[PDB]
Amino acid sequence: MDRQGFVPAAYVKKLDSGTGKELVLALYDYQEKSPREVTMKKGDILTLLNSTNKDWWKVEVN
Repeated sequence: MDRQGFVPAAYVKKLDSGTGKELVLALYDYQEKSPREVTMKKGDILTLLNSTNKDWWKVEVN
């Protein structure tokens, strides 16, 4: 169900920090292209796990 992995940083937008975990908005549909990635749909609100790399951000997809 829930899956975790990397998506291209350009394809998500950070939401302002608030209560709990960091969140991003998925700007585009993105099907995972390699096992280390995950799939997202445009408009998904994703938990942001790691944004330390400029190219690849680790997210949770529910």
